[PDB]
Amino acid sequence: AMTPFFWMFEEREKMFEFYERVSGARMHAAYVRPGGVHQDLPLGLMDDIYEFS
Amino acid sequence: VKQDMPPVGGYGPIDYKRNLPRRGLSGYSMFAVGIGALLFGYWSMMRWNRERRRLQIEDFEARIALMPLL
Repeated sequence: AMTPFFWMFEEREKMFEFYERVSGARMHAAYVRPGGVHQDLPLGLMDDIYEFS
Repeated sequence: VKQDMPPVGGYGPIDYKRNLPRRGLSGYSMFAVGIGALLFGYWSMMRWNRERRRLQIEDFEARIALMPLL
């Protein structure tokens, strides 16, 4: 069954865009570091997270 | 200060449980529809096959009339 692959890889791309907005890289964020995280969340990201969820 | 914060009233409810519709007719309904279609097709095929037999008999008797000259 090869249709749900294309059905949800755009949602996977949306979460890749969320990674892009929060860290600067689509896949390899290097965002979580010892001591917490590396950078704070940008303004307006959480509304996008809420809409997608 | 300004920072990424949820609003004063918070975010709205988000659906997270399964929602299947549950749709279509009852099985008796499709069984009755199929049986009725079967009966209608049987009746129409019966009538047309009887008419075809009559036409074939007519053509055969025309052939029998035409035979002696040939």
